[PDB]
Amino acid sequence: VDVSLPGASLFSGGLHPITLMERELVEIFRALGYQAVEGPEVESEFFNFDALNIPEHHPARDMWDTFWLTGEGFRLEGPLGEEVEGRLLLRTHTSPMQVRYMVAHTPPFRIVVPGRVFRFEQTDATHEAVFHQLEGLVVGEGIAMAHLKGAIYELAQALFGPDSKVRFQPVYFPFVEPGAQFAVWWPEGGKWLELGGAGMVHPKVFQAVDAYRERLGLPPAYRGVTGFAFGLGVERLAMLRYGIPDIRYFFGGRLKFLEQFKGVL
Amino acid sequence: VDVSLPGASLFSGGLHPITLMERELVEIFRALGYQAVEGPEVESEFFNFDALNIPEHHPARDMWDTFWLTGEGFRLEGPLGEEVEGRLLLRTHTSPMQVRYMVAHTPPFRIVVPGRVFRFEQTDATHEAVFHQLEGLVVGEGIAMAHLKGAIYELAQALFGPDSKVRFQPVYFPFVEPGAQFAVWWPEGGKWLELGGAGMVHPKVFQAVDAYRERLGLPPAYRGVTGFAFGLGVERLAMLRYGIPDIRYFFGGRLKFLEQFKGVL
Amino acid sequence: RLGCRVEGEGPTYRVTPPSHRLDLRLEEDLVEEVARIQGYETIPLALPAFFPAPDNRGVEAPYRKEQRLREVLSGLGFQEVYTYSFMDPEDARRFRLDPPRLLLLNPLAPEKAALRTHLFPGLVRVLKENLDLDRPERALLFEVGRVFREREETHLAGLLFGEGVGLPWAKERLSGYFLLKGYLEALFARLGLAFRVEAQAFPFLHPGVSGRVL
Amino acid sequence: RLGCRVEGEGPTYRVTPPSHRLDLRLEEDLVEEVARIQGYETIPLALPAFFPAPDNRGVEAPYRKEQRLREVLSGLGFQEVYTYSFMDPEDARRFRLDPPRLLLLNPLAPEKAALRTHLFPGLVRVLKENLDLDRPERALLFEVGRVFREREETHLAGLLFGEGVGLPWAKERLSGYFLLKGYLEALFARLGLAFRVEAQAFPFLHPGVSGRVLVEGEEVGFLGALHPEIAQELELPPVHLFELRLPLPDKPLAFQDPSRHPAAFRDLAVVVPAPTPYGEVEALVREAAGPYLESLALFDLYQGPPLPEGHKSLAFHLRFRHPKRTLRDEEVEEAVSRVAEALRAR
Ligand SMILES: N[C@@H](Cc1ccccc1)C(=O)O
Ligand SMILES: N[C@@H](Cc1ccccc1)C(=O)O
Ligand SMILES: [Mg+2]
Ligand SMILES: [Mg+2]
Repeated sequence: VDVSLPGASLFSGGLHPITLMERELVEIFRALGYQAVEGPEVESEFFNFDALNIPEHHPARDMWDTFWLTGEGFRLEGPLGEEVEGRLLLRTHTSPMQVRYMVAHTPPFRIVVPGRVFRFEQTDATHEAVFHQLEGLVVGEGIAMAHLKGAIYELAQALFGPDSKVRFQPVYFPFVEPGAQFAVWWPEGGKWLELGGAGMVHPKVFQAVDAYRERLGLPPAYRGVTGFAFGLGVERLAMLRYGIPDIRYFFGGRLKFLEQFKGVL
Repeated sequence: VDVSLPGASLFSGGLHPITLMERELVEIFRALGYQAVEGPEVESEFFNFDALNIPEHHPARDMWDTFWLTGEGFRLEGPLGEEVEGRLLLRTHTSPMQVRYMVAHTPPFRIVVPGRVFRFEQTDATHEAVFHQLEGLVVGEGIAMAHLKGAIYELAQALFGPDSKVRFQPVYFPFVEPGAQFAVWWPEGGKWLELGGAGMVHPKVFQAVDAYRERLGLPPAYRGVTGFAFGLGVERLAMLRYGIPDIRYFFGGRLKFLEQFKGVL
Repeated sequence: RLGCRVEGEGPTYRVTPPSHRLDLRLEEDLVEEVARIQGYETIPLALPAFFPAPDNRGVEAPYRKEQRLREVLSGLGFQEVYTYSFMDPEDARRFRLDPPRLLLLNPLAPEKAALRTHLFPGLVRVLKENLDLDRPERALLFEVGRVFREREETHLAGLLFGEGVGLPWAKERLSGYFLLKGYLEALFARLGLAFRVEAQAFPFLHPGVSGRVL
Repeated sequence: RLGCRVEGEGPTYRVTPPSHRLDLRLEEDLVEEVARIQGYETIPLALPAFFPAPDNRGVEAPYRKEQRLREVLSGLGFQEVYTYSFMDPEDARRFRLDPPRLLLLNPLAPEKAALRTHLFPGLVRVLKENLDLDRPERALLFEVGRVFREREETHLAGLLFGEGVGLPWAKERLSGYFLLKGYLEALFARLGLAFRVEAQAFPFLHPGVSGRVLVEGEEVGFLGALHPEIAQELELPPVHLFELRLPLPDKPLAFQDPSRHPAAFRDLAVVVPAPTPYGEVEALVREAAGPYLESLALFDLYQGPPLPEGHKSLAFHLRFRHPKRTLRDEEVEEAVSRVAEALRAR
């Protein structure tokens, strides 16, 4: 028999690059004891803005172009399965999860939150309205910034390096003070990559959490504890990593594209 | 058409319970920053006994019933790809890897070593000649026993608990002083399970390592560093976990058995 | 040097900021200052160590569960796909299904003014556009996503199309519905779950070839 | 209290142990003592934190690689199996293979006195005993293990047997060798590795149904139908095999933008000797297609009454595309000849 002949046409599956990237990032933080947990894509203006020190009529709210929703009979669940209120919208970032988790748990802990977010923007070669982020939060007595710094540093090493390094510049966020933006050193391509933002969890955020907890009957857990959180754009990194040129490519269900990452692992 | 009808007989694969257990244990230690690495099943009497403080004609060598080998043209590779000498045998435990790794690397580090081992023994319902162990080693300046204790404790929690706990009793091993055996609290079945042995890496082991390193041209790296290592029987745990009654069952290629763990994850 | 007045003897001081500084209200705001002036690079590197509060123990399970599944599929033979969570209100018609419970107040375009209640519509739609760009003979894929009805929900859908599998050169193929089922059953065989199908009338599914899943 | 003499003022002391204590030589031995006497339970719980020496960075890769693979298989449809690393020297005969290079000096039994050089023998053997205990209609499995020849090696083998897949009730099935290959190819499709097979003579494999395996451009392992002589030497029917060496090499992906401009489609067939291997055929056609060949498939072939008794026909579907622009027919029916020319010009 001719053995060089083709066998039975069997279906060879694959995974989406975001999933791969997500996976990779997750496995990384998992090695530092971070646990992965997801939140809801449809959130309340309360968790998305109010809980995190984001004002209504001030310049801050104006940094996130939000999608407002409408419709009845839709039940939004709070951290404890309760029903919550507030104008509905599409999570503008994964930070809200920061809150839901804290309300529902006790420090110390390390979590990481992957998730698809939405921003009202015009879709081009490097900008989308729908994309993913990865939030990170580590709360506990004693936490300091050096920890965040090491955290990110480990991440760098994990991605490139040990000939790579990290850049931390001060930046402003309503839910963290000190606030900062961090870039990473890419030894190969030779440039600095702005990865995401981070900082020391803001006091008013902790305040919020405890306040809602008590309103829910729970005892306060975040008085006298510290914490840092960070969040980074996944698509950007995935593009740099797997060498993709158009961000639109991800939500463009073309197979010739998707298959290209069949054996990525 | 009758939809309740059976579809195209497609093959549904599965994984071996040891692999599952191994996997599970590995994912656990991975969350504490341990990295998995394997060694060779065929070792040199040097790495298996001599390197670890195990004497030739004394009572210690007499705790491991070894399988001696013979044959020519077989090339055994050392930690650096070099050829090494010594009577050939079947690794009696995974500890030899402890050495190969140290010779080949620099502290501080955390590793874990799964692997099939061999002991000359009569195969019964709870005893095999061929089985698997999982070695663990963490070397670095400052390491102490409390670390080992926490290590194991975390492992317990990870397996059962948080209503479970750990038992540490002193025991004797030529490659660790202090030496100890540890049991774990199983809240469900209500009993103490002797899991494995551990202890603070013995000075003569570190000595050995450095000595061989220099003989290989490398500079000493284990002077002034501490470390602990542990090793546990996998089959035992797998049996208790997945509820298996006969240890012989694992190497008994019966399908009706193997399939029983198809969807274990 | 930043124009603050500092009274007190220590260890806790009385610091009044200059009026032009509005971002300075809390003690923390004050810390961010010493930091930026000393330089973020002067902060050392470290790693925290602690035994996590017990109520955080199991946490990863759900996520993990979803991923093992995600992985099995790809290994079984499904191409994963990513679709927008948006929906064209019009398709509520095109595809025989109820209307979307959630609508946008600032839609990106009238064709993405609602929130997908179903996953499959998007899949099928993808099928089309793929055919128009490149002409794939067969296709088998899936997608996991959040759909929105009365409550947000995590859904999983898969689509098959094409000649089917078999010998490329040799005449016959084996495909159609009983192929999709074939795979479906094997999947559960792999997950250790008992699955079966029973005929059920579905507005969007050809009857006779319709069925609910158990 | 343990009978030691302690001289010195501190911080380091002079401790002489009692002669009946032989286990007390080092300072550490001395520490283990304070510990056991104070009680191991009085030792607190803690966790270490440090940035690991750089040379420890990548380390997990190998192990990880092996496991992803292990997992894909199970997801593809293979049952994993665990076999003893022992071997009956006798089987070196039973199964047409060279003798084991490593032997035991204290074997467990003369039938496990050597070290498996091959994985598959054990698999097949398992097959048998399964049939005798329970009667499985078909079977598809694999096993990853260490074999011992001149050097210890990590091998991967898989075995198929049975009616095959298809409709249970409905008559036909589709199985045999081309089934095993079907799966094999899909696996590599999933790993992103180029694999192909070329006929090769193997002492243990039925010839004609024998063949070496070429992962991404490399020769490793084999694939084929178990030589019948052995099939029968054992109460066994026909079985299909393959055994490879790990680790599988890997091709780092080089992403590549796909063009929007529609492809050039083609209908084409080749008539060549009944002996010639599909390989060379595809090979040539492919190597001459030009730099714009997008696809190349085979939709059919048969010996064929309407043509040379010793030749065959080949249904080849063709596709072409140009990244930047659409392909001008000038270049299509042109490059098409570029092939046909050197096609049977050879
Ligand atoms: N998710 C945030 C990033 C961030 C997270 C946490 C702290 C600081 C910044 C954003 O939308 O930009
Ligand atoms: N592998 C060892 C267990 C052990 C490992 C490390 C320290 C102490 C004990 C054994 O054979 O028993
Ligand atoms: Mg400030
Ligand atoms: Mg002692």
